[PDB]
Amino acid sequence: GIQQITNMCSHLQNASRARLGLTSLPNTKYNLALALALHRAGFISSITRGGPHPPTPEALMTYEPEPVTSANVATRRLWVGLKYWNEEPVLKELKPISKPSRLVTASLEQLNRVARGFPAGYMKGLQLGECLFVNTDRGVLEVREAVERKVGGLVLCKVK
Amino acid sequence: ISVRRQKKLKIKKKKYKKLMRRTRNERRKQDRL
Amino acid sequence: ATLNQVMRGCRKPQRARHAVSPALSSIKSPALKGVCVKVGITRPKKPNSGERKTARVRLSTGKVITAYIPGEGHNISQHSVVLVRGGRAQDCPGVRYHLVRGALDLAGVATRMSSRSKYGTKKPKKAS
Amino acid sequence: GKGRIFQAAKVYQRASEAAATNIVSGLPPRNPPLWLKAIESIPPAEINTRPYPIQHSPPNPRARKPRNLFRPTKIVYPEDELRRDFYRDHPWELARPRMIIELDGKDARFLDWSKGLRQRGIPLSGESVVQRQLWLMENQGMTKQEAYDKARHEFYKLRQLEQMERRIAVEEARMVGGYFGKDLLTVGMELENKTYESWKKWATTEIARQESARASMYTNVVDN
RNA sequence: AAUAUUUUUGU
RNA sequence: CGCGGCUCUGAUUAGUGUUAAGUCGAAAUACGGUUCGUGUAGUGGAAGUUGCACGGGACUUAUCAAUGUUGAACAAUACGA
RNA sequence: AAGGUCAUGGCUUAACAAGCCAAUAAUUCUCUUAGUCGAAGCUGAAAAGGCUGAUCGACCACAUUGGGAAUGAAAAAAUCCCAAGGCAAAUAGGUACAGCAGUGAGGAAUCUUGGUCAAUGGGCCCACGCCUGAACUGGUAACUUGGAGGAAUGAGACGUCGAUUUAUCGAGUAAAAUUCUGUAUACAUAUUGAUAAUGACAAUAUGUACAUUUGUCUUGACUAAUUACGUGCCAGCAGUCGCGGCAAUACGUAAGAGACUAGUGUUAAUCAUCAUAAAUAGGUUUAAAGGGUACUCAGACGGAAAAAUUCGCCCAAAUAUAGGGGACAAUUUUUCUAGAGUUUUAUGUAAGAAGGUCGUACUCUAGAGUGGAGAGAUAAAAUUCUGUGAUACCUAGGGGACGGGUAAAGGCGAAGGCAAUCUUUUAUGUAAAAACUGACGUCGAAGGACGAAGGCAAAGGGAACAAAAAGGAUUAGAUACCCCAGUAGUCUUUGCAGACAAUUAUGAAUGCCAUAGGUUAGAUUUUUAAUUUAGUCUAUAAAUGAAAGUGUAAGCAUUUCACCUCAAGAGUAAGGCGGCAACGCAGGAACUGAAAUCACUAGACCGUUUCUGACACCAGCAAU
RNA sequence: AUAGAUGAGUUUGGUGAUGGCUCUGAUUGAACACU
Ligand SMILES: [K+]
Ligand SMILES: [K+]
Ligand SMILES: [K+]
Ligand SMILES: [K+]
Ligand SMILES: [K+]
Ligand SMILES: [K+]
Ligand SMILES: [K+]
Ligand SMILES: [K+]
Ligand SMILES: [Mg+2]
Ligand SMILES: [Mg+2]
Ligand SMILES: [Mg+2]
Ligand SMILES: [Mg+2]
Ligand SMILES: [Mg+2]
Ligand SMILES: [Mg+2]
Ligand SMILES: [Mg+2]
Ligand SMILES: [Mg+2]
Ligand SMILES: [Mg+2]
Ligand SMILES: [Mg+2]
Ligand SMILES: [Mg+2]
Ligand SMILES: [Mg+2]
Ligand SMILES: [Mg+2]
Ligand SMILES: [Mg+2]
Ligand SMILES: [Mg+2]
Ligand SMILES: [Mg+2]
Ligand SMILES: [Mg+2]
Ligand SMILES: [Mg+2]
Ligand SMILES: [Mg+2]
Ligand SMILES: [Mg+2]
Ligand SMILES: [Mg+2]
Ligand SMILES: [Mg+2]
Ligand SMILES: [Mg+2]
Ligand SMILES: [Mg+2]
Ligand SMILES: [Mg+2]
Ligand SMILES: [Mg+2]
Ligand SMILES: [Mg+2]
Ligand SMILES: [Mg+2]
Ligand SMILES: [Mg+2]
Ligand SMILES: [Mg+2]
Ligand SMILES: [Mg+2]
Ligand SMILES: [Mg+2]
Ligand SMILES: [Mg+2]
Ligand SMILES: [Mg+2]
Ligand SMILES: [Mg+2]
Ligand SMILES: [Mg+2]
Ligand SMILES: [Mg+2]
Ligand SMILES: [Mg+2]
Ligand SMILES: [Mg+2]
Ligand SMILES: [Mg+2]
Ligand SMILES: [Mg+2]
Ligand SMILES: [Mg+2]
Ligand SMILES: [Mg+2]
Ligand SMILES: [Mg+2]
Ligand SMILES: [Mg+2]
Ligand SMILES: [Mg+2]
Ligand SMILES: [Mg+2]
Ligand SMILES: [Mg+2]
Ligand SMILES: [Mg+2]
Ligand SMILES: [Mg+2]
Ligand SMILES: [Mg+2]
Ligand SMILES: [Mg+2]
Ligand SMILES: [Mg+2]
Ligand SMILES: [Mg+2]
Ligand SMILES: [Mg+2]
Ligand SMILES: [Mg+2]
Ligand SMILES: [Mg+2]
Ligand SMILES: [Mg+2]
Ligand SMILES: [Mg+2]
Repeated sequence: GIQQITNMCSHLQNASRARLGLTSLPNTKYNLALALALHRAGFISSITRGGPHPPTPEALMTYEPEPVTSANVATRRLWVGLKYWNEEPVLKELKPISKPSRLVTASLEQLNRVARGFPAGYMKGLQLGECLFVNTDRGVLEVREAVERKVGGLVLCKVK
Repeated sequence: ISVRRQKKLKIKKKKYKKLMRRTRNERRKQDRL
Repeated sequence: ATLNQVMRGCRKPQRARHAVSPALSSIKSPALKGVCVKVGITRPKKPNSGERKTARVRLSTGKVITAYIPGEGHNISQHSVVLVRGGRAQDCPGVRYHLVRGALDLAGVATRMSSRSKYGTKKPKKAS
Repeated sequence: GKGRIFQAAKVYQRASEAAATNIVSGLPPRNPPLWLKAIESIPPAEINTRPYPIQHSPPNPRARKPRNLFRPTKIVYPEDELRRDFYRDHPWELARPRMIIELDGKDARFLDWSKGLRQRGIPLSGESVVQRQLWLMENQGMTKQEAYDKARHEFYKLRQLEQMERRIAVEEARMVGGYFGKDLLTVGMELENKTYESWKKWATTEIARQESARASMYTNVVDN
């Protein structure tokens, strides 16, 4: 549920704050959705699921994970490659919005306003470098992707 | 709460505890216990 | 506070603050008329020193307030109908009102040349 | 926060901006520092980024929530188990001094362990037995014990000749008029004398000192 | 090592 | 007409606020000169003080009788502050 | 089952059944207050913004107060009937200005006892026409808004005024004077408001004519703007901080200066300021504020991979018919094992309870013990003990409660709390592997249970300690601190009671973040010594914080409960609830304020530690 | 509706916080004083 995305937002911050090369996340359908959005946005390096130990860094991309059946699903995990440039992390902040206590849904007319630095609803305008991820019917897109696809949905988190 | 301020509450609760004793019999005559 | 605690009514108004002139603030009136009950003198508190001219007044509503007499020299006494306005003597406890000097019975300072509007003094009409 | 903000990695980015424009608006920027162009194309390396360290041993596969994923692991070789077995069976082999100070690092270039225990550059010690054992055990397909016996007996035949040379070399020199200095046995005894004498001085001094304590226990100041 | 008299006030 | 509620008032009586210039002590802040506070139960003109358990917002404020070493001779073309 | 209805519905009726709604207030009751609403008015950058509920529109109610019916298509009346009081009236049987104007009263405060039905609307009428205090128009008020309210020239009247440097600094292009305009307004003319006709009253256009007031606040800082004299904590000023005690930029005068202007200030009020009740969007270690505890009903929140249903969510509105998209969401179904649980006697362990005991010391009795004058107390003493033989040293019988070492930064329970010992008895928790159930989970208002010491009630016990009461000292006084003695009480059993610095000054829980040095109970191993699980404790990194500091959290996030909204009054009053009582729970307002409050920094002080100087002291001599 | 988000004085020996109060802005079916 949304509780998993919240834990993922905090952990990715703590990992970047600790300047760690690799980071692990529980293998779930929801976490893989946001992870692909961060990777497609350019914040993380790669995503590969594996066991409790990280894959061989030399062959990260070439890593051939084994099938995920009920005999090992309890041990799988998503291994994310963090990014650091110019003595500063690329995923500094991952402030969430939709928490378990309240789910915030935004409309297309509002995302069009938030995409240009103007508040709308329980959100605030996006400034230089910021980024907003929205969970919609077409997957976990970015506010600028959802605005292009003309759809609204559930706001997940804001990335700086 | 500091100790200096706690002594302000200490004097208030004592003077009250001391007052309810003095007027205990008077409050018993009027059925105000 | 959690959203649930707010749903049950945890947000209550802040405790009210006392007004400088309750008799006027309570009924939303700018001024009231009262009969002077006593014209005496009040002493300021620790820092200030002197004899502040005050007047115990019984407003039309019924409240008995203590008003301050501004200016130098007054002509009011027992049973004087005077107009009371808001204000307060910052150094005199209980003196939470002022008296208009161009009021019904209270006269304005005749030897006032500056701020005559504050003391109800007509212009001297020297040339006129 | 006892630390300080160190910006040593951005000395170029900072110096490059301060030298782009002039403080006195309306004039061209003065020449930059002489070092700004030298390291123009030599950026710093990435620091403070914990990677997955090299695993010198198969990590525990049964662990579901493993810790210390960013901790350097211990370097263990197959020889470590052989060194412990040999030197434990030959404890006094450690008394034989061995130099661990390398000359040029090119010592493993002339080591061919198919010839024998005696190699070029390294002394005949418990390591040569280990390296010879590991070779036979791997190449010749011998067991740990079999290879150990073979490599261990070659070590003895070479050490025996070493002790026989010292005895004969001295005896041979005196048969032609060759005299030597003080052997180690004599020098060792002379040193014990100088130390034993110092202990005797300490014993007699303390012994006499204890007599005063024994007499001071009782009181005889009255001189009855 | 186990010792212990009293000693208020300051527009 | 009865009951209940509500407002005003009441001999007598209680608490508290304010007011530089009075009197009596010196409880706290230093080891405040009896460690101070919490609870509870007594007691004293007043602050206070006493028993019982509890807290540190007081003792981490801590700083050697292990008294501190001939740890392999000497001489050489070795060695040379 | 039947009737009724367009149709549906105990809507209606008959016979059976005992159900339906709610459990956290459905239902009912008391008190206080109010006409409701709208971008209608005001206000904010903004929030499902805030406030008001005038003028405008919609809705509700009322027409002196209270109690009522009929007529009619429809009560939708200032009607009608009845009662009471006020005015009037008497055998009468009217009136109630919250209809317009107006009068009195109240109040800080709000208008003409006009004209006309010409226009718009309405009622009556075949028609003409009659009636209209609605309405349209004139009047009063700076209450508000909008506009006018005068522009250009102006240097030698070689004058005047105030300062002072007689020439400096100003009044000052200011004035006078000259050249133009004809603004508000006045008057005339014309058109128009109206047309079938009707004009109460006025607007608009054009022509001609006239150049008409200053007032007020401020002047220490916030806050734009200065001196002089007088006054002397007096008189006074003040929105806040403050000013005034004899050379006051703050008071009162005079002059100058700053600003608004037919207005200007003041008082009152509202919004914003204020993230200052924070849904957006807060916070609770030391500053207001974590509940004593966690089992738990309701209630919020909570895995994996699929499917049905809703069509929630989105396109996406206008409160959108009917559809589309399927990530997420709600109910539900099938599987899964990472959460939470069960089994395999763990080890270890002062959780708890029952029945019993052990021992060191203390105390009591006896042995007409030994011994024969002191003992104990305190800084010193006194009260006190002892010749009726004490203290001291023994013997033999009892009697109560206590828990030495081990012992540690140790451990155990939800907390409170638990430390001699044996038997009996009881729930969690931790390690290692396997197996099993398959989201069964976390938090949790309320209720209930538990809850230290002290206390109340009843019966036991009573050695020791010790509130009270009492005495002896100290002291200026001494209830006190000290001392001689000493009752409740402490202990046992059965109840009440529920307050604590019930503390980690830090609620519980989940996910997550880099190291090191100790330590506790286990596990594994090449059991030497290193890995490792769950705890606890020091010192750090990133970070965080007001800082102190924390750093298995006071960090990054999340869930949920409790609690906080300046000080003081006050955790107080009143009513109520619980209790035998003591007291507990709950819980205001008036009066008075501009501050309360936290951490840190540097000093000073200490009947504070360790030092360093000095006839400071000791000693000696001399002197007063 | 895309220009709309602002501070100041005041606690302390002093610094940094916390937390009020007051001023700055707009307004009234307003009243009063001097005009
Ligand atoms: K301390
Ligand atoms: K759907
Ligand atoms: K005897
Ligand atoms: K435990
Ligand atoms: K005693
Ligand atoms: K109980
Ligand atoms: K540890
Ligand atoms: K009270
Ligand atoms: Mg507090
Ligand atoms: Mg004041
Ligand atoms: Mg003036
Ligand atoms: Mg003035
Ligand atoms: Mg003093
Ligand atoms: Mg009375
Ligand atoms: Mg004391
Ligand atoms: Mg004292
Ligand atoms: Mg003390
Ligand atoms: Mg105490
Ligand atoms: Mg006593
Ligand atoms: Mg202290
Ligand atoms: Mg009303
Ligand atoms: Mg009404
Ligand atoms: Mg009227
Ligand atoms: Mg009337
Ligand atoms: Mg009147
Ligand atoms: Mg008409
Ligand atoms: Mg008509
Ligand atoms: Mg007609
Ligand atoms: Mg004209
Ligand atoms: Mg007509
Ligand atoms: Mg200024
Ligand atoms: Mg001040
Ligand atoms: Mg002045
Ligand atoms: Mg005007
Ligand atoms: Mg607590
Ligand atoms: Mg409680
Ligand atoms: Mg409490
Ligand atoms: Mg659909
Ligand atoms: Mg299953
Ligand atoms: Mg299985
Ligand atoms: Mg499990
Ligand atoms: Mg056991
Ligand atoms: Mg005898
Ligand atoms: Mg016993
Ligand atoms: Mg405890
Ligand atoms: Mg013990
Ligand atoms: Mg629970
Ligand atoms: Mg409860
Ligand atoms: Mg008890
Ligand atoms: Mg008891
Ligand atoms: Mg009893
Ligand atoms: Mg006494
Ligand atoms: Mg007990
Ligand atoms: Mg306790
Ligand atoms: Mg709790
Ligand atoms: Mg412990
Ligand atoms: Mg620490
Ligand atoms: Mg924080
Ligand atoms: Mg309070
Ligand atoms: Mg309470
Ligand atoms: Mg009460
Ligand atoms: Mg200091
Ligand atoms: Mg001297
Ligand atoms: Mg002397
Ligand atoms: Mg003499
Ligand atoms: Mg201070
Ligand atoms: Mg603050």
